Amino acid sequence: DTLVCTANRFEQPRSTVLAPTTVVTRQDIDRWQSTSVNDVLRRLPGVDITQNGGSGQLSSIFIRGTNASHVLVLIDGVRLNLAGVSGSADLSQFPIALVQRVEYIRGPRSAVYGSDAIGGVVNIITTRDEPGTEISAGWGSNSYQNYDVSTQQQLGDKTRVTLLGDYAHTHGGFLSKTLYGALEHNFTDAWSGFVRGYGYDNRTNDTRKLYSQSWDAGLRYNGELIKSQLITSYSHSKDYNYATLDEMKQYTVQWANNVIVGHGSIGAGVDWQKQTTTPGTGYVEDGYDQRNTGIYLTGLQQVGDFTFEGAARSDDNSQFGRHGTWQTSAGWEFIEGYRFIASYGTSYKAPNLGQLYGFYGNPNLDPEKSKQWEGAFEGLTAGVNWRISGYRNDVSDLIDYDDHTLKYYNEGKARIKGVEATANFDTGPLTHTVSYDYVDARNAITDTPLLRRAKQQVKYQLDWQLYDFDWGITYQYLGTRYDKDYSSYPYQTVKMGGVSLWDLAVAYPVTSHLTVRGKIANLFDKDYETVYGYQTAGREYTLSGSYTF
Ligand SMILES: CCCCCCCCOCCOCCOCCOCCO
Ligand SMILES: CCCCCCCCOCCOCCOCCOCCO
Ligand SMILES: CCCCCCCCOCCOCCOCCOCCO
Ligand SMILES: CCCCCCCCOCCOCCOCCOCCO
Ligand SMILES: CCCCCCCCOCCOCCOCCOCCO
Ligand SMILES: CCCCCCCCOCCOCCOCCOCCO
Ligand SMILES: CCCCCCCCOCCOCCOCCOCCO
Ligand SMILES: *SCC1=CC(C)(C)N(O)C1(C)C
Ligand SMILES: [Mg+2]
Ligand SMILES: [Mg+2]
Ligand SMILES: [Mg+2]
Ligand SMILES: [Mg+2]
Repeated sequence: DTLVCTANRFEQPRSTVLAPTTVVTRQDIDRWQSTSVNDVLRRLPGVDITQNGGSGQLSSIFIRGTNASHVLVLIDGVRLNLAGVSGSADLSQFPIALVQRVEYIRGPRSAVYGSDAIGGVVNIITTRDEPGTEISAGWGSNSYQNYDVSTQQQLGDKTRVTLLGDYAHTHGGFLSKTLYGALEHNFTDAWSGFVRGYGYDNRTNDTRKLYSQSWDAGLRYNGELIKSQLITSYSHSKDYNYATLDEMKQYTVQWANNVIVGHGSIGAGVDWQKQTTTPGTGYVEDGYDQRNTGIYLTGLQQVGDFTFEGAARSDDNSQFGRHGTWQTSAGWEFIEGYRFIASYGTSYKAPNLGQLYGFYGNPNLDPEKSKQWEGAFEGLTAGVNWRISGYRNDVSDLIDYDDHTLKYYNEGKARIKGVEATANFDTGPLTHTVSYDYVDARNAITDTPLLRRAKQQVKYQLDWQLYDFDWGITYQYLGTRYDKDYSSYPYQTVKMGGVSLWDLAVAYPVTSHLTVRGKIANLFDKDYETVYGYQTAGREYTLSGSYTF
């Protein structure tokens, strides 16, 4: 419903963000009965998730054809820690119980957040405003079991505590336990503070043990015209496979300001980040200490039928030095309800620890660089909200291994051309939400398709209510995809064919406190893989409930 904060770090109406923008709320996730973050994300425009099996296995996110490491995943506005040792976001381990909102903005945004924000940004928000206590649970195929307790209460005027415990367990598997607490205090009606803690202990079967904890603390000012935020953040994760141990601590501090001016806004902040890893983390001998500080400017202005939006950033990285990025967007509502939008942006990706200092390291690498153009038409027609975008993304200085000298070097190039189309509309009691993605992602030097990516995807959601039963059908076509066959050397490129997949979900309020839900995932039990060799789930049944007071 209308607001985002992820585009410039502060609240604005979505109609005011010129980049394509998806919002997923807790209500959606409960209806969809998602038992992981991937299942939430896989439903959205330009998202191509591949996974080495069912839930908990290593996964990669390809937003609009870009590399796994070319999406910025934020947790409550701060770069996901799990992402820091390898330089590529993998959310298979992150607990769905913590996801209260997802804001997903496509197109570049390094001009606000710095490194990784190339294909787009996915911000997972863990805060809810929803007082009262809840107990939920579920049971499903592969002996899935879930138990969950949460409460949000007032501790008098001005203060609130939120607490959550979640236990999720499956067999052949993947066990996950999660604890979250938060305190929110309002000093005046304009001034706020918060302290927020959470941690999860996961186990995945070769046997993996991931633990992570995050602590965030901040001050906010929310005036009639001025807005300010000061947030400090600390993450500690530890990742065992067995005796290999990857450990990282990530510290972040960021001060941002924004003022309403005219019909629009101007903003600015400063951003600092430190990452220390343990000796032997990322198959690198020594422990490292990496630092980054960035300063940026945002702006938004509406003049008559035109909207202009922009951001500009400079980052100083302890390893590669200085890199600047920028982006600008103009939109023209040429007739009421219809709008052309043109965007241009630059973005980048920092080298990772392995590329820099691993056995094959090159300590002098520069960032990977993206330039993107996009053009869109959006409209409201006869009750249909729609949008169609075409984009071009030239990526250069890709960090590639050279076999001859056994070192990483900047040299590869990629060209992505894509089309995004979306629509939502109702027909009597039925709500339809539909998207189509075309992605022609290639190596620009050799002109061959990049690997692991569906060239086409079609995604359709159908929701309705009949007798207090709330039903959701979800359909997805996963198009043809090229991959390597690793069972035989030299590794040949294989073609994986298109697949249709259907899910069926329902919910019923037994009483005003008690809702029961059931789901059949992959209803037609289709055999398929998103990584060659790795078998996905098959038809699965889940059954759950929630008791509120
Ligand atoms: C390739 C050319 C690069 C040129 C960069 C120019 C930067 C823009 O300068 C003009 C800024 O003017 C608009 C300011 O926006 C702030 C919004 O508030 C203004 C209220 O109407
Ligand atoms: C006082 C300037 C505040 C905004 C600067 C951030 C945007 C930097 O890139 C913009 C350069 O491209 C041309 C911009 O012209 C249109 C105005 O940009 C929208 C901000 O109102
Ligand atoms: C606040 C808005 C900032 C927008 C600025 C974007 C415009 C960038 O234009 C200059 C790009 O840099 C050119 C570098 O110089 C040419 C490279 O060749 C020199 C050899 O070292
Ligand atoms: C108030 C913060 C505004 C600072 C952000 C501006 C950075 C935008 O950089 C755009 C990239 O421009 C390319 C050229 O940058 C190279 C630096 O040149 C320095 C000496 O020429
Ligand atoms: C790719 C962008 C193309 C957008 C095409 C839209 C062109 C004009 O849109 C329709 C103009 O409005 C007519 C709407 O239908 C008649 C309703 O008239 C008002 C009701 O009294
Ligand atoms: C203005 C909205 C974009 C329209 C997209 C669909 C129309 C296709 O028209 C011709 C396509 O030309 C072939 C190239 O297709 C992929 C290009 O994607 C856009 C990047 O340049
Ligand atoms: C879609 C092209 C014509 C103008 C926009 C119509 C509204 C689109 O919304 C529905 C999107 O549904 C998927 C349609 O897929 C066909 C369009 O693909 C463009 C291929 O170049
Ligand atoms: S979208 C920015 C955002 C994330 C969260 C920390 C939940 N917030 O307080 C803001 C609005 C800074
Ligand atoms: Mg077990
Ligand atoms: Mg058991
Ligand atoms: Mg250099
Ligand atoms: Mg009652």
